[PDB]
Amino acid sequence: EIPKPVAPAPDILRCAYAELVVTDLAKSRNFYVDVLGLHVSYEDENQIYLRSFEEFIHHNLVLTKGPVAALKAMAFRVRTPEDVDKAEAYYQELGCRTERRKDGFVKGIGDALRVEDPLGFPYEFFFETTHVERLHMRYDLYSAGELVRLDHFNQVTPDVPRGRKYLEDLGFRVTEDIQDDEGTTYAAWMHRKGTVCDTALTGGNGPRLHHVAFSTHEKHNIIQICDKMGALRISDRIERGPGRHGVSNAFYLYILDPDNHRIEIYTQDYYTGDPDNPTITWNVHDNQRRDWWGNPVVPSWYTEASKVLDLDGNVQEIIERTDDSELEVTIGADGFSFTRAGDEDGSYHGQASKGFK
Amino acid sequence: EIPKPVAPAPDILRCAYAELVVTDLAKSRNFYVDVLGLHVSYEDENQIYLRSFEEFIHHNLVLTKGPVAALKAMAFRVRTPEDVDKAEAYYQELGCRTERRKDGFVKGIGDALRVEDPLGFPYEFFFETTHVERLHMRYDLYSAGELVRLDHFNQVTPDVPRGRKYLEDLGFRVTEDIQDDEGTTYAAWMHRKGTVCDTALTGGNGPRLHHVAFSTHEKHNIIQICDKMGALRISDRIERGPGRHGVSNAFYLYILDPDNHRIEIYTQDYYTGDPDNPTITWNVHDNQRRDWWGNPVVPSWYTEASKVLDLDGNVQEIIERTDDSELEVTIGADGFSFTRAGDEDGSYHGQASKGFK
Amino acid sequence: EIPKPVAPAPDILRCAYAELVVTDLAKSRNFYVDVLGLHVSYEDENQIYLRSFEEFIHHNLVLTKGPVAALKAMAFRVRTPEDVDKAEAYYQELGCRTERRKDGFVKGIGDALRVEDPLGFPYEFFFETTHVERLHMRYDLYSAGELVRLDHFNQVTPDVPRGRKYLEDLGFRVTEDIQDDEGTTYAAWMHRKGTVCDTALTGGNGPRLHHVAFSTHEKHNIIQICDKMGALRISDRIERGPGRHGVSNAFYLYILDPDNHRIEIYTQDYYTGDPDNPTITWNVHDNQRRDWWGNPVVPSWYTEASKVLDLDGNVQEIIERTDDSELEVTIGADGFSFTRAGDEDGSYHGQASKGFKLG
Amino acid sequence: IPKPVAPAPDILRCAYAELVVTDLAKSRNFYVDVLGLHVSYEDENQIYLRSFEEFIHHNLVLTKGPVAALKAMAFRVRTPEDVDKAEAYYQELGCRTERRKDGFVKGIGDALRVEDPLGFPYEFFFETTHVERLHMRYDLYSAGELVRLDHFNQVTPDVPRGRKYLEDLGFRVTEDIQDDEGTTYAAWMHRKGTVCDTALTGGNGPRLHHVAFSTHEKHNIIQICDKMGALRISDRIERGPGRHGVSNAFYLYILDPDNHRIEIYTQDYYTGDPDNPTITWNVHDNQRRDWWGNPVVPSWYTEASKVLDLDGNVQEIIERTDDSELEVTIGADGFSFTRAGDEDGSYHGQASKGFKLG
Ligand SMILES: O=C(O)Cc1ccc(O)c(O)c1
Ligand SMILES: O=C(O)Cc1ccc(O)c(O)c1
Ligand SMILES: [Ca+2]
Ligand SMILES: [Cl-]
Ligand SMILES: [Cl-]
Ligand SMILES: [Fe+2]
Ligand SMILES: [Fe+2]
Ligand SMILES: [Fe+2]
Ligand SMILES: [Fe+2]
Repeated sequence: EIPKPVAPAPDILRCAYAELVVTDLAKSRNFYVDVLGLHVSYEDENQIYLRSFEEFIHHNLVLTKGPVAALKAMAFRVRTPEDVDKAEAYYQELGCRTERRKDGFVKGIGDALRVEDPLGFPYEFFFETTHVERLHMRYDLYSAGELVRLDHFNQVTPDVPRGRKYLEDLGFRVTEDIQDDEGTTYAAWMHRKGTVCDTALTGGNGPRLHHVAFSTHEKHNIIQICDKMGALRISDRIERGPGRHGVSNAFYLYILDPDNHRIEIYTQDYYTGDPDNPTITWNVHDNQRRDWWGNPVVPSWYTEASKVLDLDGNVQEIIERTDDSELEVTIGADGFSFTRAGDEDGSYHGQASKGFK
Repeated sequence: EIPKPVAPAPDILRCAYAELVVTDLAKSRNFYVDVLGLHVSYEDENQIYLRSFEEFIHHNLVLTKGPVAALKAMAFRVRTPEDVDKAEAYYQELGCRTERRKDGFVKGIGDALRVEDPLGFPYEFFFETTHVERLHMRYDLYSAGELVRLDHFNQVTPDVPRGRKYLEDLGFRVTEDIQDDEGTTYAAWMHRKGTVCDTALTGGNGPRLHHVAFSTHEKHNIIQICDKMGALRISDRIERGPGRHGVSNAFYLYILDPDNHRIEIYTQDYYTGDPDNPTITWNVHDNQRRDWWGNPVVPSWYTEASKVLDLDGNVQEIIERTDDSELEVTIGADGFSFTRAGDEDGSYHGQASKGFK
Repeated sequence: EIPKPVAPAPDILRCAYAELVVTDLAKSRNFYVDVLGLHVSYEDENQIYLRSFEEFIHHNLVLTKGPVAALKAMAFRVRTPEDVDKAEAYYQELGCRTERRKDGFVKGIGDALRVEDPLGFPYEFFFETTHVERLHMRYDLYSAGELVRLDHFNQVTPDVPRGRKYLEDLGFRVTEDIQDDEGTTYAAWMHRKGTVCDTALTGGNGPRLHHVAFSTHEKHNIIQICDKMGALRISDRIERGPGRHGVSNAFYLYILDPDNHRIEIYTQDYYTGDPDNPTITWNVHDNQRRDWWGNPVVPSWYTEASKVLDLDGNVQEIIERTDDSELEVTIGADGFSFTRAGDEDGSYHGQASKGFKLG
Repeated sequence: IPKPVAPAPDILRCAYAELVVTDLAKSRNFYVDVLGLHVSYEDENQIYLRSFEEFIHHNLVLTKGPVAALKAMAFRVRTPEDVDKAEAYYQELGCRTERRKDGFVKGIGDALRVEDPLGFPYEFFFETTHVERLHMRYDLYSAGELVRLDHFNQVTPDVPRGRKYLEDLGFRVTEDIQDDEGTTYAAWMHRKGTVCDTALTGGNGPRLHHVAFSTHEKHNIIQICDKMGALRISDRIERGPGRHGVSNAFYLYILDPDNHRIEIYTQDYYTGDPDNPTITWNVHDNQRRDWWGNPVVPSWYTEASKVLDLDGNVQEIIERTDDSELEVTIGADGFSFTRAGDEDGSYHGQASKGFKLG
């Protein structure tokens, strides 16, 4: 297990941006700008910097051209400039590789620390960022599918309890999780900013980035994204949804960018800011835990996720999960799920719900 | 081929109500009233008469207790009392069995003609009906899932072209249809009231009733029905959806009542009332034709449908479709669908879209 | 009273388009295209042809440059080419001036009849029109405020019963109206296509055009139009709303184009297509009849409306209403309105609701 | 008001209000039958109500009494120890305090009430009885469902004096309304990372302007209006619905049976970063309150609820001497603009959209 440092944890505000390596910058621009409507904060021949409708920091997404599509950094904003120093001491005590750039790794971020964290993920911590025009009332720019905030990340990692404890020490609080009666944990959601999560852990082979999630105002905004993808005849890039989540209670959609990076669109989870916020544990065999309406979870959702890079820009080696697989125990040949616990009517054995194998 | 009568067709206004035979009147009441929120016009120990939020005629749905769950009548309102005379002469010329009752078959309907039509379906034609309180501004009653109108019926019949010609002679105009490149028709939608349909034909073994559809005002009302069914832990009665249709462009959901009668919830199709309204023909292998977002159509949607009765109340014998099956050609072991015509990428061979078999 | 002709009425399908004369074509284009998002079917230096998201006929709105802003024609589509002949015979029997153009008055319309109707309004009847790409599934184009259909017209005329009878003979059925207990009709709504209206009559000096109405899919689309107008710092062009109507039960908004032509945005009225559809009569003093939430009706809504042209292109002379004024009897100095019939509590005497008086 | 040496309590959020109501049954009809709030406890004396997503015992306590008024506006603090900190903080300010180890109302434990420097009855507590969180109970969900308590708004005569005091208590200003000659008319300030938890409106005070509840979506607010029309109580819709300038939220103001003002609110923005950009509006900007330029009804500026001291007696009102927002915008000498510097779309001596004061 990952020891708790004696050094104080940095005070993390929220998830702030991701840097994604993409192979074809123009095709990625098409997707994030022309399809999804994100707002350009800066661009050149090598990178595109993008933000959501309500953001005032420089960006929520950096697309960087490179040879291998991968997550390069998932960045958290910290409360004060001194929290970057705290982050550096903390990860140094953990024995992690760190790199400090006083003028930042990407445009519009100042003093920043990147680390290869104990789960193999490239985290950035920063305070300083260039403020830009907050577009929250620019209804002359507002899209029918407008993405309004960056909401969270979701990470694939083999040992969820191990990661959970490490994130708890860093000040994240678990809001919801998925377990079975045998005591296996399959997934956990944890927050700093007072929503259901800022990052989440999904059990599986890792380190891999499962998705980045953006918010909309209303459910019809998410519908419109689907409708637009149909009109553009790219409905094959709709992976899963739209649906209502069990965990989080949010309305959701998962789509795939040109490099198969998964993006979640999300709205209307609940407030978690009180320190005794009640934690919700779902049973892995509950067929309403993921999609509340009982729609089946496509296998690619469980098996596919993005590579992540180390600080040299090389792909991180993957460690295979040895705990039980959520896919296998729910929709695989020996799996099952229920609608009502203890009722064989509305239960599914060795296949998924709604009549699919 | 069904001949065109010399006798003038009745002027049909719209689909008006269905009479469904149900086996447990209390369990059906719980579904239609407590779950779905339909409004009771009249009830006793044998029947429940239900209407939608904006209706002023007596009812849109009659639940009749009986031994075998089935459609007993699908009723269309005609423009004048004299149109019921026209209907009787028309169907008599077609050689169809008819029955006229000057004081109605069900409460709140006056002079009414029931027929066993050329496709084996029990049609009713009526003008006279008891007006009731139109609840369209009763927002003190309005449900988060409120059903606002009856929109259409959908019939399973083995020979779609044969049925289409008959309905056209009767004054219905085809709005959309599904065909392939080998001369087969799989489905057609046709209207009187200036929406995408009043009734529709689905290719399959029949006569059977595929579904009855009710409208909501907005898409979030359909999402609420799903959310409520999750909370009631009856998500296993959500068959398909929610989604955006290709055909009709409506937002939709299909659910199953306690006798497996299929109900569609529907909103926001388009105006068809101009006589040169452009017809839209989809290819049966186009994976956006049914669900615009490419979500797979569950096999039960193709295979399951309700019995229909003759005028003596006996189940109509089912005649097998010999034309190609939409299920088989799209999602069966030798099926095919595409996202983009001519593009191998995003096509599906011998399985359904989005990872499922 | 206007006689019922012996000649059969044309079979009218629906309101189809309006031709509005505008003074500055580029400013008008900015409003209808850049602000409101209507789709351009054709344009040149003299005219802009616009359609809604779900339309397949050539256009729903023609903007024509000219010296005096006005309604030039309100056009109804008829069921068959033969109905254009029927319309011509019908209006000739009424003694009205008519003009027939075999190849249309505006682009994308074929054989068309324009008439100076008995209320002084320029009506067009046509069947033939150039079909265009129906954009109803073009969600790549869909705006957060998208206008999806043309819904109706609303006309200001001094004598509502006179107009009502004439339109009923033409086959429109009244769906709702506003009357008082002393025999006065203040407004009526009437349809062909099975919505609350295709045209409507509002009591006042006329002929003038009160508004043209377009639909949206959902209420949030109307909210977005307001939000966008705020962002563009043209909220002064929001005249009234948004609200819920009593009459029609639709969610609504009224805005003003650059020549002060009034546009209604509208959604979620109810089905009226049955021939015995119940007619709803509201009392003029009911403060929920126009805005269901009781918000006050701005005086300009009652006083301001667009000029209309005759067939020569000259403005029609205005005839003064002599019947009682809706403005005066509800929000004027001797006006009255109620929230609950017979309850003094929530009534308004000599002023508007919600703490306001006439400016 | 000086900054104490004693540390401020760590305040999480607004948590509940206790309103005194004169007829408990009529108030129940409004809050439960009209608005759909959920009952956590009730008897002949009190009704305890919560929103759809709440897990603490209540967001609103309706207490029967002779004079309708705010009795307490309560904030939840982060730890039990923060209640001790609140007590020492307000004692150093010289304010009257009362501590009850077992609470003032049911479902709250150790609690401190104070008559604060602006005359308002604040409560601070940590301990509360958890209840069933109804957030997925879509079998109960109303077309107008109130999902959270969002904020309070207080009327006080000197906004800068109040603002400085709340800043010392850890609230951060998000937005405000000023004029060019240095008068402040209103300020909004937060702890939980929304546009506010409490807010100050310039006017005679102390009075409680409103309590605000959230919905999920804008159509839920529309439904509340529609329902009030159907119930033929549209006269209790005071103002709206609208889009706010300040906050950018969709809104509605309605009046309960004792004229307590309730706001329904949705879709403001995230303010939790410590350098969150502040926004200051000019008082003459006709889009600052209603973004669409709809007129602000005069009662919104003039009417607000009494507040009580710790003995249950009404607090004396102190008159505002700074300029009045009503007078400078919609009064006979008032003005507002749509575009700064433009006479077109400006209003002089009356409100927008063709109305003057009734
Ligand atoms: O539907 C699921 O898989 C559960 C779930 C809940 C919240 C999320 O953000 C997420 O990505 C996944
Ligand atoms: O419209 C207004 O008056 C400005 C405003 C903004 C946010 C609030 O919560 C509020 O109560 C008032
Ligand atoms: Ca009278
Ligand atoms: Cl379908
Ligand atoms: Cl009106
Ligand atoms: Fe997620
Ligand atoms: Fe259907
Ligand atoms: Fe209108
Ligand atoms: Fe407020």
